[PDB]
Amino acid sequence: SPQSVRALLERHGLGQNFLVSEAHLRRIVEAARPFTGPVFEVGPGLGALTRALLEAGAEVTAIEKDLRLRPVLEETLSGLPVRLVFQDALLYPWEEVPQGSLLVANLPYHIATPLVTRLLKTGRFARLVFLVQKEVAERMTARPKTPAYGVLTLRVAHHAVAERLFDLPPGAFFPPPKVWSSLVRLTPTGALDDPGLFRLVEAAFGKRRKTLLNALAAAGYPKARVEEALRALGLPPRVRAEELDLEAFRRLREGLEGAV
Repeated sequence: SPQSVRALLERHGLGQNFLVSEAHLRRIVEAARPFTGPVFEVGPGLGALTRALLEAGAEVTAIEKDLRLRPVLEETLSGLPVRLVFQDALLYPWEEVPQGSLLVANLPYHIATPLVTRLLKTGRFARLVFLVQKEVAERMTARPKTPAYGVLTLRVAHHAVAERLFDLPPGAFFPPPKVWSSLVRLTPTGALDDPGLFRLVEAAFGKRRKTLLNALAAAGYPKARVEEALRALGLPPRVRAEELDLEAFRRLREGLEGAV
């Protein structure tokens, strides 16, 4: 099986960490069920997760930037009808997928946050299940008042219910990577962007060493108006941004309406 991987590669001529362990595949696919809409996978690689998905009866469009893997993917998915697209993941037209679609994917570190933020803002998906480097998972699912908490945690919570389901070790892949990976499931609520809310949240976390009062003041918020907003909401004068959950940021936004 690691030899089978190596032979496959050598057969076709061939830089990445391919997700390969059949046992871990079960759980990702299970995590994605039910398949109530079509499924989009980024980075099929050798096609191992694509295979498990197709055999589970998902209808899969797999989007692969490396055309050199087309023969590989053809060989590995034979018997299974799939749509293969060769395109950069962030340039694929995500705003055009069927409403109700799912993402199920092993995501490269560099693409994961931009791609998930983009998909959440479309408001178009039923469910996003993906593997990501653990530290990216912790931000997406962080608790207030921990170092992984920040804008990204609040972006995800605004759009979706977020779960970190389990970690996967390097032996899940070949070659094995030098990081822990995590399987995240996000379940969109149907909430779309709130650009005004996210201007406030970005400013709040802008000056990470200050009270929220003084970080907002440094972003241009009129200072006495912020002291008033915080005290009417019953917050400590010296409260920090990482202490506010999404509800508190909403209530703060309403109290600062027009500030601007």
